[PDB]
Amino acid sequence: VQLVESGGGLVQPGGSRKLSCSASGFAFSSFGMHWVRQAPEKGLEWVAYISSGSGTIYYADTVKGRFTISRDDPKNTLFLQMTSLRSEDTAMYYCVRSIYYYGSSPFDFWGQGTTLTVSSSDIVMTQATSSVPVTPGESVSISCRSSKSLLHSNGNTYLYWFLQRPGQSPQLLIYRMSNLASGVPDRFSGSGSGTAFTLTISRLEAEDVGVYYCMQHLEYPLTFGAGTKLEL
Amino acid sequence: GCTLSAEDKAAVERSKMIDRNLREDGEKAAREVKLLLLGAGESGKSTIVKQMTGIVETHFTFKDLHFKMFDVGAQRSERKKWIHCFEGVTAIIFCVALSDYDLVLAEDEEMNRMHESMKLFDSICNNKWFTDTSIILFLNKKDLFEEKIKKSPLTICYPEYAGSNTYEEAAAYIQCQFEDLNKRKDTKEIYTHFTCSTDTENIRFVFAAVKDTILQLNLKEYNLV
Amino acid sequence: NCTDENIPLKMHYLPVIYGIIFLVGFPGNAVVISTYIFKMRPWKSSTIIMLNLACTDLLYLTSLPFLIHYYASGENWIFGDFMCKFIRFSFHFNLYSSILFLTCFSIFRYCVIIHPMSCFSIHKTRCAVVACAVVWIISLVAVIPMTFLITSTNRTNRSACLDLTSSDELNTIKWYNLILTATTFCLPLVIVTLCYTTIIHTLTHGLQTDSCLKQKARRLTILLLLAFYVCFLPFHILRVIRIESRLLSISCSIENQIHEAYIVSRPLAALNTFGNLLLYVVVSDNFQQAVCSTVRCKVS
Amino acid sequence: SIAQARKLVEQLKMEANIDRIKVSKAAADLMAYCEAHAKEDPLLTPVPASENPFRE
Amino acid sequence: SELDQLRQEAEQLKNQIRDARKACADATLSQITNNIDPVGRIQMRTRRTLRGHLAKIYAMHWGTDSRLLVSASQDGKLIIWDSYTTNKVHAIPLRSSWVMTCAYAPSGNYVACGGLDNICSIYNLKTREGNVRVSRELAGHTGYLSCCRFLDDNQIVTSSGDTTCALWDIETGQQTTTFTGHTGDVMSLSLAPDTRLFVSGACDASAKLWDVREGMCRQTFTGHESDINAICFFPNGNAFATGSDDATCRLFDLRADQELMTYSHDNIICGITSVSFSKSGRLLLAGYDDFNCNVWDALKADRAGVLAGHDNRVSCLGVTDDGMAVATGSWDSFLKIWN
Ligand SMILES: CCCCC/C=C\C\C=C/C=C/C=C/[C@@H](SC[C@H](N)C(=O)O)[C@@H](O)CCCC(=O)O
Ligand SMILES: CC(C)CCC[C@@H](C)[C@H]1CC[C@H]2[C@@H]3CC=C4C[C@@H](O)CC[C@]4(C)[C@H]3CC[C@]12C
Repeated sequence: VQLVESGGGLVQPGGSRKLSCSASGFAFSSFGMHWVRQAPEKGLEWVAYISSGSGTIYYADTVKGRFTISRDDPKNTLFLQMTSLRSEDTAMYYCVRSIYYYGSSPFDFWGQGTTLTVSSSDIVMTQATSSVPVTPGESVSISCRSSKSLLHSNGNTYLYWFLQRPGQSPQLLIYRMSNLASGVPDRFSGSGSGTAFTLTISRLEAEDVGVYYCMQHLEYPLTFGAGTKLEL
Repeated sequence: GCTLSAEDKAAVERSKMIDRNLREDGEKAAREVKLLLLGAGESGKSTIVKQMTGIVETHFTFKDLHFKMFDVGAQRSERKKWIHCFEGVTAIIFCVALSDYDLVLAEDEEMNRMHESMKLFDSICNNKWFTDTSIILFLNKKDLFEEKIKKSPLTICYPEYAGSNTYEEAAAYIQCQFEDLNKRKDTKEIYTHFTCSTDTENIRFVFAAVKDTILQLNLKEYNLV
Repeated sequence: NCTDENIPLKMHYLPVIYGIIFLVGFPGNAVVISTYIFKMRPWKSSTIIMLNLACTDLLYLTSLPFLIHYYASGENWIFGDFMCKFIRFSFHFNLYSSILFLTCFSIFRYCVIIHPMSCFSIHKTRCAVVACAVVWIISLVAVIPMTFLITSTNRTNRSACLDLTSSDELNTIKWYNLILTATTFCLPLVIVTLCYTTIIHTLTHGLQTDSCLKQKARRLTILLLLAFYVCFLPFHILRVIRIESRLLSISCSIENQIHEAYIVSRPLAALNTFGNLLLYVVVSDNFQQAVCSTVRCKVS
Repeated sequence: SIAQARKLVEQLKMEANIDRIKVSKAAADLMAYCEAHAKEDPLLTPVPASENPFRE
Repeated sequence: SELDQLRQEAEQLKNQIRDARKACADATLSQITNNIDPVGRIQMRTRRTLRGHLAKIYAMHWGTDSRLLVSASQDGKLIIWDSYTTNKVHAIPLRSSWVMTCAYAPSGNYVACGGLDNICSIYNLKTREGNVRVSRELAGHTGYLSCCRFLDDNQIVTSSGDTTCALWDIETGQQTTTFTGHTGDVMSLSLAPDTRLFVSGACDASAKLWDVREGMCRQTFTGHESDINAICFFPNGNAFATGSDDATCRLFDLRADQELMTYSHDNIICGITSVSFSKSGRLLLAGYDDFNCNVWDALKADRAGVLAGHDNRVSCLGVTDDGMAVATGSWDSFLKIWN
């Protein structure tokens, strides 16, 4: 499973560009795709989404009317065409795969994003922490809060916990507030209620340092928390 | 869709795509010609195979149709436990060797091979599942049988018989004997062909019989009958 | 002018026949539609055409009680000025749509029988929908001009909702009627005849003519042709002669007979609904199997 | 034939020497099991529509 | 000769077995349960209808979570359904379209199928590529596969038409054990709740109890007059039910080693395709060739209710683990959920 991004570079304001994401090692046509950008030193920010079969397309309010998302399935590639770029669009962009059926885990793989630099109602997720000085071998508890109720009428609480190590793309840890992703150690656990959520790490192994993000998937304008940093 | 969440909507869309694929596959497979091969012992199966353990499938295209051919000669289990799986085939091709009119089975005494082949035809033709399925009867080894009449008459098979000992009439007597076993002469009939070595008339006759079967199947579907 | 002394004939003959036709033909179409929706949900290509024909027959029969009351009282159409035009439009719209649906079914049968191997798009369930849409569009286009050519007025005695033949402004109804007939009846009649004579000829030849299926199919085809001809020729013919006779210096010694012939001719075009129900639904084996299946399910 | 018969005889001998239980005790045990779980059978005793997963 | 002595000894052993079984029958099940209250009338209606199969549905199986199920049709399709929302989760195309059996792994990671190709195919559902692919292909039977059941992620038990049953290690694809002794095509099998024994029903009008690890036949039960098509194990694990072609169902007890109850009616003359038990074991559901399913009081042997919504032969049925619904498939290419 690999996603490789091409494009980026210096762009003058008002210009245009086309970012590409080439997929290999999995059934590309069966996965919905997302473009997610992160500012130089900010948190993650959802940008766009295209469904499997190109039947449904969603954009963020900041890029609506300016960006276009498309996919070529025979060539196994995903395109993001950007026009009228402003100076606030400088960020690193990732293409993310996600499949939706009963019991699936969306957002389970992130490509190594590409950097772009430009020359000079909505659920609010609060992560009211910035740095937690920690020592190895002791439990930690990260907390996230939402301005709405993420619990649906079908009993599913749509909250996702991601971890970003320094110099790496974010990886999925917890989906739907309780389900541990494949390949994740048993130390990480998720719990909470309709509004307040907690991620617990039992015993650190001096590798879990990084930034933890909480994201909601109840409604398609997707919101990420500010992020919590774990340093030793 | 008023209360469905984002993931529920995505799952519904995936199910819709699956349904579309299933419909396409079904409509592609509906216009196909499926034939079931049957016979007693070794009476010609590879020779009948013309590319123009378990169950053996053969796929071939003649002009623009897709022909599937199922051979179940290797299945040694009880026939009544799976014979309903083939209820709906376009045609049943029954192969019979004309050379078995004088040679009997050595495994079991007094068990003539032609008599042992008529019982299988009687079972298959008058079946609860094949009441309407078309049956194509092939009579192979016509030439080799033709020269055998000079020594052993047809009385070896049917003692209650009297007629000219030539191919042109002894073969027709067997033609009638196999055809009278049908007890549903109306709304069902048998297309019988004498196999030839020209290698081309067999597929032409099979095509004609299949075309006539499909015409009568279309008559029922479009309310004319 | 000329006296309408044949109003007793309209008084006690048209309402009785129309009411009988409506009474026995409404529940039949409803039952057929319900059976198609429930017990035959796979909806093969021919089932779509049959459902469309049943729906247009129900729409046709819906407009019967209005004329039933119009003729039962003799006169005094009290449903309004727009309602008369709408009803007279709907009657002809449904009639010609049924004609076109029969023609489309005959073409489909010809394609599926004469060429059982060299036509595969017909069996697709997406061709029938397109054909039905085109039939509806043609019917709407052909019947829309008649709405503004229908005369509706009161003679300070009764409000007479008149039809095309008895309507005023001749020399405009005549040419529109001629074009409408020659386009939407004369051509489909020839198409149906050519498609069914070939079917009969290929059924009487070929291979295995002794089958019970072929004889039944040929007899049913003859019955279909006879029903179509009998139900649809006299109506149009007598319409043409009536329209022409109203535009001449002929006397009323035979004008009343012409008008009465037209009046008698219309209920045959009504009765073709019964013909369709008998010869297109009941005779089919699939419908009998479906009704037997639901009856057995109710029993058990 | 010799082995065909000897193996059958040995199998019958193995099957014969078993410990059996009176039929009354078997019926009593089946009845007791059916009674002890009577309230945990949704099909036998239908549940209210509030807690039925297959409501429409 | 020695064969005469051996057959005489076999007849003596059969007589001894018959005497031992006869001496144990002092009271019947009906007499013991004569004064218990009846269940009344069982009324159940269809809640869901699953459409998408274009041919006869031959087998189905429920998941452990009682929400997902699998079904196989003879159009080369294995469809996985989410019954709550009717949505389709997976559709697997089979290499051979003559499928006749289904199995769902208790963990939910694997499915198994097989039929007229004398091969059991095992498909892996959880992959990193997002598609269901063939994980294993067990071969070695010389007859059509009629039933298969998982024991865990690495052990399966199959029965087929060569009068033998097999226990397969999936990882190496080898026949770990072979169970022999039936004189006719083996048509059904059923595992014990603790997964240490299993019962098998064949066409020789007899059922056999097998120990999984030892591979030896413990008991043989007779009484039917035709081929046995279905077999189901009682929730307690000390009895089982059998359905055959003579239009009767029968109940057998392991410890009593004989027959207990017979379920038959004068108006039923068709064969029985499937049998299943309710959660408490008081109701027995049997599908018939006359397009119906019948519910029987397992204790009083009385007819309780009928399920009639199928236009063709009912071929398979199954009750969920929590007993909240029953799924029924049929040759009319539809599945229905009832409760
Ligand atoms: C002068 C105006 C008088 C109008 C009244 C006359 C006649 C009414 C009737 C019919 C037009 C019937 C049309 C069939 C067409 S339309 C369906 C659709 N276009 C599609 O194929 O996608 C095809 O289905 C036949 C092609 C055969 C084949 O290729 O196998
Ligand atoms: C007087 C006006 C409203 C008449 C218009 C007819 C409308 C109301 C109805 C009558 C019968 C209907 C059709 C019946 C069956 C089918 C096949 C289905 O697969 C697609 C829709 C389609 C094609 C329907 C479209 C709508 C339809 C044409």
